[PDB]
Amino acid sequence: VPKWIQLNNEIMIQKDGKFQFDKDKEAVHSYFVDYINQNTVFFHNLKEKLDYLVENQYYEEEFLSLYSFEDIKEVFKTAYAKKFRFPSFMSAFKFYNDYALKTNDKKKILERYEDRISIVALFFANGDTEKAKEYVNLMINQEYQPSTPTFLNAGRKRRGELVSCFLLEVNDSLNDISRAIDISMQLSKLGGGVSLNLSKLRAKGEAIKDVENATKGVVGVMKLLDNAFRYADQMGQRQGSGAAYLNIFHRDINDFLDTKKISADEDVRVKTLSIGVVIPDKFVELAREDKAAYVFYPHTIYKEYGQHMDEMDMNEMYDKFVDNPRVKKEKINPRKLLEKLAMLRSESGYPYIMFQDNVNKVHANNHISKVKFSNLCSEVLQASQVSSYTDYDEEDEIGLDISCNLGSLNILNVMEHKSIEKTVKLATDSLTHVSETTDIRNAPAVRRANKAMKSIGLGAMNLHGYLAQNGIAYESPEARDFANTFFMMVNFYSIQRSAEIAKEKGETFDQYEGSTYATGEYFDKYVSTDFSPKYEKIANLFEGMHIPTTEDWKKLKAFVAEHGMYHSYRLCIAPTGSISYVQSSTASVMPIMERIEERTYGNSKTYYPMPGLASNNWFFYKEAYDMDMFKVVDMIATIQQHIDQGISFTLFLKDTMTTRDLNRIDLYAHHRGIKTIYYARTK
Amino acid sequence: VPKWIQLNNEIMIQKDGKFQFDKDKEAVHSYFVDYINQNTVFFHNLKEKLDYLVENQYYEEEFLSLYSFEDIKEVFKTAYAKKFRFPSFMSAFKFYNDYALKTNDKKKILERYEDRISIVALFFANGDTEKAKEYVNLMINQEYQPSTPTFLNAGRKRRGELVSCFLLEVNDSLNDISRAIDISMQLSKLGGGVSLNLSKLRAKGEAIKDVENATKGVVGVMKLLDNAFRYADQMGQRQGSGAAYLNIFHRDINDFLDTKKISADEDVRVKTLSIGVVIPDKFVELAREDKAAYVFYPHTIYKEYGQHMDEMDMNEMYDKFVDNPRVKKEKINPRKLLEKLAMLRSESGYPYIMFQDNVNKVHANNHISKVKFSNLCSEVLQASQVSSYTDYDEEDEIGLDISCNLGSLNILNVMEHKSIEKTVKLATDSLTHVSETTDIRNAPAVRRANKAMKSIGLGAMNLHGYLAQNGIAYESPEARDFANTFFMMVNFYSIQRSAEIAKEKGETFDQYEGSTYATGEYFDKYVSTDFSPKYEKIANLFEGMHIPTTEDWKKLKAFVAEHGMYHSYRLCIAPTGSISYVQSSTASVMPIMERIEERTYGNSKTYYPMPGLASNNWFFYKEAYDMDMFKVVDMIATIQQHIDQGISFTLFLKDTMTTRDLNRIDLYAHHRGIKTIYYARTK
Amino acid sequence: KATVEPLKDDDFYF
Amino acid sequence: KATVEPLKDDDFYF
Ligand SMILES: Nc1ncnc2c1ncn2[C@@H]1O[C@H](COP(=O)(O)OP(=O)(O)OP(=O)(O)O)[C@@H](O)[C@H]1O
Ligand SMILES: Nc1ncnc2c1ncn2[C@@H]1O[C@H](COP(=O)(O)OP(=O)(O)OP(=O)(O)O)[C@@H](O)[C@H]1O
Ligand SMILES: Cc1cn([C@H]2C[C@H](O)[C@@H](COP(=O)(O)OP(=O)(O)OP(=O)(O)O)O2)c(=O)[nH]c1=O
Ligand SMILES: Cc1cn([C@H]2C[C@H](O)[C@@H](COP(=O)(O)OP(=O)(O)OP(=O)(O)O)O2)c(=O)[nH]c1=O
Ligand SMILES: Nc1nc2c(ncn2[C@H]2C[C@H](O)[C@@H](COP(=O)(O)OP(=O)(O)O)O2)c(=O)[nH]1
Ligand SMILES: Nc1nc2c(ncn2[C@H]2C[C@H](O)[C@@H](COP(=O)(O)OP(=O)(O)O)O2)c(=O)[nH]1
Ligand SMILES: [Mg+2]
Ligand SMILES: [Mg+2]
Repeated sequence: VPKWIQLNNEIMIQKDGKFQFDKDKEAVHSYFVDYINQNTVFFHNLKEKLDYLVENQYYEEEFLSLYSFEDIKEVFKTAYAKKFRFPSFMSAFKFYNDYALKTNDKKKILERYEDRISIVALFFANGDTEKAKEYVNLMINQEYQPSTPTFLNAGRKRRGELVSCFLLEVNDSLNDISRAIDISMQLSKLGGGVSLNLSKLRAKGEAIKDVENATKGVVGVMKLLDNAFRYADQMGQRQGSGAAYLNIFHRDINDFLDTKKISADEDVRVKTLSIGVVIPDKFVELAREDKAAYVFYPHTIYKEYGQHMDEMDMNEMYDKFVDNPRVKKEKINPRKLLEKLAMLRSESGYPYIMFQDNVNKVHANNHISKVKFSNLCSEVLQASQVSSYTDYDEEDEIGLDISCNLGSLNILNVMEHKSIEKTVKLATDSLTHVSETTDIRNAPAVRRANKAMKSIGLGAMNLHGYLAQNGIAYESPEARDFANTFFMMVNFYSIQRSAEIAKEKGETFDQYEGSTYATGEYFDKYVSTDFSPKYEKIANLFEGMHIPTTEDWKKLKAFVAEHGMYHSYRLCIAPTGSISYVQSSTASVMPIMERIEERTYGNSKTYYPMPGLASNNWFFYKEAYDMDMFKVVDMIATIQQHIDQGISFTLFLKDTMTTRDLNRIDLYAHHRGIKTIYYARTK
Repeated sequence: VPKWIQLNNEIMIQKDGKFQFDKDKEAVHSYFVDYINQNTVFFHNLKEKLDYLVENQYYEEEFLSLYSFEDIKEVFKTAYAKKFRFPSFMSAFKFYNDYALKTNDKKKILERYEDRISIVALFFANGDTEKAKEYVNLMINQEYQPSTPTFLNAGRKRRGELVSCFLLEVNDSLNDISRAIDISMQLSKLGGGVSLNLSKLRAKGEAIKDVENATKGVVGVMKLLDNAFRYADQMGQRQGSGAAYLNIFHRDINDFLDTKKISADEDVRVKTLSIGVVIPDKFVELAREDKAAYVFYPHTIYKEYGQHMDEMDMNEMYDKFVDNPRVKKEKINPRKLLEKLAMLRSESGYPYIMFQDNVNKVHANNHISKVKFSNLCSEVLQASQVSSYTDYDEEDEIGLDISCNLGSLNILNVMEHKSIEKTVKLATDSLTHVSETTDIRNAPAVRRANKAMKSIGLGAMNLHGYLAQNGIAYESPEARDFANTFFMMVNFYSIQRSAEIAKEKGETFDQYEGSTYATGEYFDKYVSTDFSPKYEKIANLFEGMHIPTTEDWKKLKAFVAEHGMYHSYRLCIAPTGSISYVQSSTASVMPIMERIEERTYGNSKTYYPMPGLASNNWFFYKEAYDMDMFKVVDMIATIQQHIDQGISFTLFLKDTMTTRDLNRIDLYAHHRGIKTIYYARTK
Repeated sequence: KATVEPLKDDDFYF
Repeated sequence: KATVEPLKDDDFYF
């Protein structure tokens, strides 16, 4: 047995009635001095290391050529001056197993944490030495963490894309379905997760050029996409991951949900394709009144009105669709559909739930389009325009397919350094650079929307870690007060950085003038309501850091109106799965699942205590399953009001609660303004 | 029970020790008088019928506008002047159930046999009244039958494509694989069977741009294509049919064959994708000498030589592949692979066997490309060039994808009319017209090859019917003598008509100058060997008809050298599945499976004696299973020497025959020059 | 499977 | 599955 995992297993050996948490420091120390320093390739000087990495196709020469080697040396000194030490064995293990650069035979280790951070910083700065040093300070302090694609591939030659979330709109045509399959395989080949909207596709039993009952529905396209994602699996190390989204008023909604039932046949069930359901407020209202709802055939609506069903307002056109004789509709029970959704989430965790009117009542770019679906992680909520892929000889009408670059602030380290403003602005700059350097040459709509919208996603993690290490319960009102103030400040500084970038570059995102930022309606609650902490305990947490007031928000609103905004979307809180270990942080803003996390890697068993877990804060690290999901919904809704995109909201359910409890949680989330619900995890 | 169904069922009731074959005339008469004349929409004049058909979106006004109504009336007069009578109930039933035009609700009948033939002839002539009358005489005499797509769809507004066989080359790239899936779905949407060459795709466990062992091989593409064909199910009317071809020296050949095993896993098995194996002479030579053979990874060969493995001659390059250390290969037993092929064909009828060197040793367009694979019916053998479908922004390199137009001579009716020359030339003209009027907007390589090659397929049928009705056994040497003479005449007159069309239009097919027609090497066996019948009985069958001699072939060779050749390919003998009933003919050049055909339509069972079956010729209608497959191979090889493309050669096997017997039949077919083997049908 | 309990009218108000 | 029988040579010669 390895010495470091033997030391790491001494955490669970209870001495004097307490877990031996200090063993993990010894575990990581042994891990380093027995595996990492031995397996690390060491060079005489940094020049030899950089030459070796560039020559043997490990790095990219173009980005390293913008700095003189003295500047690169200064950046590397800045990284190593911090003398960063991983606080736990899991942090270092995850870094050196997932993100650290290794030789071509996966034998030795080329990059340390400082080397990877310096390379990512030099990639971000794009020739600026001082900016590279600022990025080095930001990441070595672990105040900001670039997403797994960016952190893993920044500055590497044989790399995937820096963006891994893509959202595709599929038009109701065979040419568009073929193009969707092709683009899904191309983006899965790049390593990205692809989400597809299947609402515009006509339902099963619709006509294809005046021959009736000809269309196979969205389930045939679902099978096509599932096999396309199985094919594009990247060696199978990380198999192709796709998501399909359907509006709840689509006629194929029941067949769409039946693809996830355990008793589904092999000719229907999809395995590699996640599913999400978009629920307008009309459906919730119909279920609330116990009235008879109707699902509609999309092609009939398109023929009658000239627009797709999901491109229309259901809360204003549902009655017109029902009364229209030329529209084909099927009678359903909305409460039965809700119960089926709850049962499916209990048994499989699917579908993702998107509350469409919750997304679009605060959506800043409804003039471009309404948000019709989310991503595979169920947190990207941006306007999309469907493309019109025509025959081979004809030109294609390219729409807007969503993609944003992810990045997480570490709430604990940002709050410790009292650097919300600087971290948010530097992270915004880095995400802007990642957006500018991303060029997808096989997804035309993704390319066009990346160039036009310039959308970024700046998330946060370690919310529960910060609260538990500060003696604040996750469900407590003080926690929600802190989240309100913190994320209002993050929104303020992200908007300020976006406006400053627009002023410097002299350009805004496409169709900015129709957005709520341009009209000033976005800033109404910020110029009217003060978001300063209401509790003295929380107010001391922000001591030494300026909290923008209503006057500051009015000044920012004037600044945005006079200079514009560079990013259509700025903030989205992703799950942040594996980078949370490296940053020694709790995953996303969701509460922790286990206080001490037990994992098996190969034939070795190792345990990961939550960051900062001890006996003085053992009960503040309350597990997500033991807490009220209503209070978690309250917390996420408090955070969501400052996030322009969505939050990957996982529901943590006990075995005792029924499907009615899950439905109640979903309805309370819809009532409280939750935009999306990610997973129904059951213990 | 219908009266005609009862009358047709009285055939099996044996009266005086003989079947009541005359009951089928009563059966068809009752069928007509009781159902067809009742359900046939009648109009006061032909003008009213034509106006109703064009204005109700049944016909195309474009082709009918090319004639004055007087010309159309005279064409219809010519069709009805013959007073054509269906000899059997099954002929009329098949026509009025598959090809006759029905109302939009499929309740009444708009088109009689004469109406359908007149419309097809008017579409063929393209404005010529005398040509339309000639086509009417050719088809109402049932000397020439246009293929099911052409006969069914010609002159129809809501029609599918007139071509139903397509052959696509798939390049070793994700872009090309996605484009192949798209084109397969587009062509299956049109109702055409699609054949895909998978030999260029790199095998399983190959490197994808420095990531070794990352390719799923040809089986992942097979699953993608199977789901693509299942989705593109011809508007839910007829199941989507596709074929995949792999070279026997491809590394994935065993995985390719395992997709058809009865015990195949659901993640390997393909349901709607037929498979064909391409076998060069090198494999047969290795199996003959029992030397252990090698299957090669195609991408290693492409990297080493810059050419695809299937683009190179295996006979000369096999030793270089084996001796090359940079070419990856695995040892196989060629005899074990042959036994596996025979076992698979016994179990499921798959794969099709294409003898690569048998095709290419007589191929007239080897300069353009070698024939690498066949169609879904295993008779189309044409040169193909793979397309290089690049990224979306880049320009694609369009190659040549095979698609030929099918037509069948009725050997009995052509022979009784002594009109081999006239029928062959008119059929060539009609197939040329179908080729010119075909434009496919979503298969650029298919469209380019249709425009450039101008290839047609003129088949034959009713060989066994003609022989049995003339007192000639199918396995007899006299039958092979007749086939030799008849198909030599067919080839002569098809070449003459093609050269005449080239002279009239002043243009040949693309890259004709490199063909064996241009160099005269094609005509060597025709200017050196006499193909007149060697039997007095057979020579009497051609009385009143000039059989081309050696001097006639020399004159044709000079004419082709002077004026060129319009069609790269002219003759291919398709199975002719359903049009054989309408023509009262035996299917293709194959012998009859059963003397009397027992089939069930709806809840009523039907009986179909073979055309011309009686007491005198009962034993000349020997069933195919009772026949010696070696003699059938001899017959098909006699025909194959005059057919430039292949022949759909079905093996009719008994249950008692072994795997060794099927292998012996395949090896004798290879020895005798058989190009393709279609099906292994076991009784 | 998780126990299926029907939704009440009062479940839609908070 | 009719009956598997190996090729015993002389089946490649005619
Ligand atoms: N927890 C850790 N995180 C990161 N690197 C570590 C860690 N523990 C050891 N190392 C690596 O091993 C080297 C030697 O570790 P060691 O415990 O001897 O530290 P030191 O810098 O020599 O002394 P000290 O930490 O006692 O001041 C470090 O320089 C570092 O590269
Ligand atoms: N075997 C058949 N094939 C085609 N049409 C048929 C057939 N039998 C009957 N019909 C149709 O039914 C009609 C009635 O023919 P029937 O044998 O009852 O007497 P008919 O009017 O004297 O025939 P005909 O017009 O053929 O000389 C025919 O004109 C023809 O349109
Ligand atoms: C992308 C991808 C390709 N393949 C197969 C299909 C292709 O024939 C082959 C790679 O084709 P390509 O997609 O063209 O590979 P590449 O251009 O990225 O790199 P290279 O050409 O140097 O190999 O691998 C898979 O099996 N799975 C996959 O996910
Ligand atoms: C061709 C085809 C289409 N479809 C469905 C999927 C598409 O969303 C939908 C549109 O097909 P289209 O490609 O648009 O067919 P079309 O344009 O000829 O028909 P229309 O005039 O009505 O637009 O039909 C099938 O389900 N199976 C098929 O084989
Ligand atoms: N020598 C050396 N330095 C490395 C390597 N990887 C990262 N570095 C960092 C450590 C220092 O902060 C910086 C400069 O190291 P160096 O080139 O040895 O310079 P110096 O120690 O002579 O000033 O580069 C490496 O492999 N070798
Ligand atoms: N009357 C009529 N003729 C039809 C119909 N379908 C096909 N025909 C053929 C029969 C004749 O050969 C041709 C002309 O028929 P017509 O218009 O009645 O001609 P005429 O005999 O009055 O000069 O059209 C049909 O529905 N009605
Ligand atoms: Mg369409
Ligand atoms: Mg390639």
